[PDB]
Amino acid sequence: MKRTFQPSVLKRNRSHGFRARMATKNGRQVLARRRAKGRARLTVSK
Amino acid sequence: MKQSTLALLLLLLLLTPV
Amino acid sequence: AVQQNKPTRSKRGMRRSHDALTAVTSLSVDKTSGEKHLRHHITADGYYRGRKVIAK
Amino acid sequence: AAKIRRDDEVIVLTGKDKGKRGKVKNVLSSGKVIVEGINLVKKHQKPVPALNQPGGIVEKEAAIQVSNVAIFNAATGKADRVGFRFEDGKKVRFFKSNSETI
Amino acid sequence: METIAKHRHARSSAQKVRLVADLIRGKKVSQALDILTYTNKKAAVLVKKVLESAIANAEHNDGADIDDLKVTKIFVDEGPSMKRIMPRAKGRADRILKRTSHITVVVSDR
RNA sequence: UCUGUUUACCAGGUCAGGUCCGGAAGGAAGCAGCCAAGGCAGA
RNA sequence: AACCCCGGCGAGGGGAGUGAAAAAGAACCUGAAACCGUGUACGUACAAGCAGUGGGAGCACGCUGGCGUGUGACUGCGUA
RNA sequence: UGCUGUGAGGCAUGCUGGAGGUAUCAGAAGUGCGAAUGCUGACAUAAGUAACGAUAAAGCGGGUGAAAAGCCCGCUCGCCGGAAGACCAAGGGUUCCUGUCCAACGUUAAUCGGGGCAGGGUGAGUCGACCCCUAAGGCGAGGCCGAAAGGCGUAGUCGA
Ligand SMILES: [Mg+2]
Ligand SMILES: [Mg+2]
Ligand SMILES: [Mg+2]
Ligand SMILES: [Mg+2]
Ligand SMILES: [Mg+2]
Ligand SMILES: [Mg+2]
Ligand SMILES: [Mg+2]
Ligand SMILES: [Mg+2]
Ligand SMILES: [Mg+2]
Ligand SMILES: [Mg+2]
Ligand SMILES: [Mg+2]
Ligand SMILES: [Mg+2]
Ligand SMILES: [Mg+2]
Ligand SMILES: [Mg+2]
Ligand SMILES: [Mg+2]
Ligand SMILES: [Mg+2]
Ligand SMILES: [Mg+2]
Ligand SMILES: [Mg+2]
Ligand SMILES: [Mg+2]
Ligand SMILES: [Mg+2]
Ligand SMILES: [Mg+2]
Ligand SMILES: [Mg+2]
Ligand SMILES: [Mg+2]
Ligand SMILES: [Mg+2]
Ligand SMILES: [Mg+2]
Ligand SMILES: [Mg+2]
Ligand SMILES: [Mg+2]
Ligand SMILES: [Mg+2]
Ligand SMILES: [Mg+2]
Ligand SMILES: [Mg+2]
Ligand SMILES: [Mg+2]
Ligand SMILES: [Mg+2]
Ligand SMILES: [Mg+2]
Ligand SMILES: [Mg+2]
Ligand SMILES: [Mg+2]
Ligand SMILES: [Mg+2]
Ligand SMILES: [Mg+2]
Ligand SMILES: [Mg+2]
Ligand SMILES: [Mg+2]
Ligand SMILES: [Mg+2]
Ligand SMILES: [Mg+2]
Ligand SMILES: [Mg+2]
Ligand SMILES: [Mg+2]
Ligand SMILES: [Mg+2]
Ligand SMILES: [Mg+2]
Ligand SMILES: [Mg+2]
Ligand SMILES: [Mg+2]
Ligand SMILES: [Mg+2]
Ligand SMILES: [Mg+2]
Ligand SMILES: [Mg+2]
Ligand SMILES: [Mg+2]
Ligand SMILES: [Mg+2]
Ligand SMILES: [Mg+2]
Ligand SMILES: [Mg+2]
Ligand SMILES: [Mg+2]
Ligand SMILES: [Mg+2]
Ligand SMILES: [Mg+2]
Repeated sequence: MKRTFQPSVLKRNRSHGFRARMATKNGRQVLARRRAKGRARLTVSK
Repeated sequence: MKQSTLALLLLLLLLTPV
Repeated sequence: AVQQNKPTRSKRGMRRSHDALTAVTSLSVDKTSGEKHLRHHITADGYYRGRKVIAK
Repeated sequence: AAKIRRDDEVIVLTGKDKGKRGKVKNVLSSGKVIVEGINLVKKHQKPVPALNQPGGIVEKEAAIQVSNVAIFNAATGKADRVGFRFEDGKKVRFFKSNSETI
Repeated sequence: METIAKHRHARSSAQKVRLVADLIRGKKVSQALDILTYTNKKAAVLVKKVLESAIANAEHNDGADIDDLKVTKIFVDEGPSMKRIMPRAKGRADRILKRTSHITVVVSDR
């Protein structure tokens, strides 16, 4: 039936995109944790 | 004619480098 | 339903005792061409009982 | 500071060629050298039409560890070990036994 | 003199191939070749191939006359088996085994 | 006892082509094609 | 792993060759067990049960008429 | 495999293996496994059993080819037709088209493919995005507020 993931790009990027993280203290802490674990990509970007 | 050039040409030729 | 104990290779052998194929005994030899073939079936060349009934 | 070099005549200490003498073609980075008439291998070559390369078993020369070859003293007829001194202002090689320059 | 021909990692289970393998054991390779021709199985064509190869081996390498050959040892072993996945209902999944086998045929003039 | 038909090397003859020996003279093993022929089916 | 051979200009294999070794062949040191087989000996188609243990005939193979090895018909006891 | 010890064990030795092992007496322990619905991998079992995804449906001739019920060609048959057709947005990201290949993938074969490998392919003043303008909503110089982080909001500046 209608499942849980109905994808949208504009949605995806406003919610989790780079800039969206950088907006806030918490977000920059996420990006800190990721850079510390050494991910391939931090956020969802194209 | 055409088919003669086609056949013979890359026959002799193609035979040499391949 | 599903089995209670793992049946041994023994039983497994028994069950398969009947599963053997039967090799076809006779290969009929056609008169004209001489090739072997099945009873009542045409040859590889389309011969049957001495005719060539298929051209092929 | 490299002891064995191109075109030195050497003698082979170790392997199936032990005792044989020859001339160095080239050196490789891994500390391997390739010597004339030395360490022939029989290699199989799939014929290549682009290079007009026939097939067949080509005898080729396979690299030998440079620890295993000694610089051949022609004076003494013996294998030698090599050392370095400064003559003029230039860095030069010599034989340890007769202490003569190369 | 014994001669080998093998086919390794054939798709069929050992089990299925055994059925056919056990048809030709012991016959002289002519009669056996025909047994195989008119057997309707997949294994049949696999094993036919291997047997024919075996004949070629014997003659060309070891100089055996084809008439004399029998099939002395023919055995099918288990091969490396590959896992796959078939999805099943209500979400559970199934590790599938695609089986292979080693067909080994050995012929001899004696 | 005759007709068709087939039968790659491993029955036979001719043995093209090519190939071995020879400076040359020429031989030679023999693939292919042909002919018997191995047969058989029909008579 | 030249080259030859079977195969589909396959897969895979068999020779050949390299190598000390190719039961070192890239599905590659060593290669255990479960698990699956081919071959040989023995037993099994009137027989009831935690499958062994005690007794035990025969048969096969080794030995030098006896001693080992495999098998185990038949019976005592026997509910992991 | 043989021998030996009351026992965990030890010794010797045929094959395999192809470079490390270690007496004696001491020392230190990640020191001994069958259970934990134990943890990882491997292989069984049911079993060559159930199943092969809409009950719209196939048949023949020829082609290709090692091999054609399924591929291409032709011919009849049958199903959808307010769709099982045609065009977009979203979403995907090369799946498009050609040649070539058939191990794995495709619930069978596959010579075929949305599979593999190589090449090609997307041409805008006027179609969209960008851009101009704002909605809800967001961010927000100063400002008000708040232990700190921060919350609210003005001028603005974004947002189809
Ligand atoms: Mg129970
Ligand atoms: Mg059955
Ligand atoms: Mg689901
Ligand atoms: Mg190959
Ligand atoms: Mg050798
Ligand atoms: Mg292995
Ligand atoms: Mg080693
Ligand atoms: Mg190994
Ligand atoms: Mg093993
Ligand atoms: Mg084993
Ligand atoms: Mg009675
Ligand atoms: Mg009885
Ligand atoms: Mg009973
Ligand atoms: Mg006893
Ligand atoms: Mg005896
Ligand atoms: Mg005895
Ligand atoms: Mg005994
Ligand atoms: Mg008993
Ligand atoms: Mg008791
Ligand atoms: Mg009782
Ligand atoms: Mg060894
Ligand atoms: Mg050895
Ligand atoms: Mg030890
Ligand atoms: Mg101690
Ligand atoms: Mg422990
Ligand atoms: Mg354990
Ligand atoms: Mg316990
Ligand atoms: Mg369980
Ligand atoms: Mg593993
Ligand atoms: Mg299972
Ligand atoms: Mg099974
Ligand atoms: Mg059942
Ligand atoms: Mg049933
Ligand atoms: Mg079902
Ligand atoms: Mg069924
Ligand atoms: Mg279907
Ligand atoms: Mg057809
Ligand atoms: Mg057709
Ligand atoms: Mg169909
Ligand atoms: Mg059509
Ligand atoms: Mg309608
Ligand atoms: Mg949407
Ligand atoms: Mg798009
Ligand atoms: Mg792709
Ligand atoms: Mg396409
Ligand atoms: Mg294509
Ligand atoms: Mg398939
Ligand atoms: Mg099929
Ligand atoms: Mg196939
Ligand atoms: Mg594709
Ligand atoms: Mg416009
Ligand atoms: Mg506003
Ligand atoms: Mg401020
Ligand atoms: Mg605000
Ligand atoms: Mg704006
Ligand atoms: Mg925008
Ligand atoms: Mg718009």
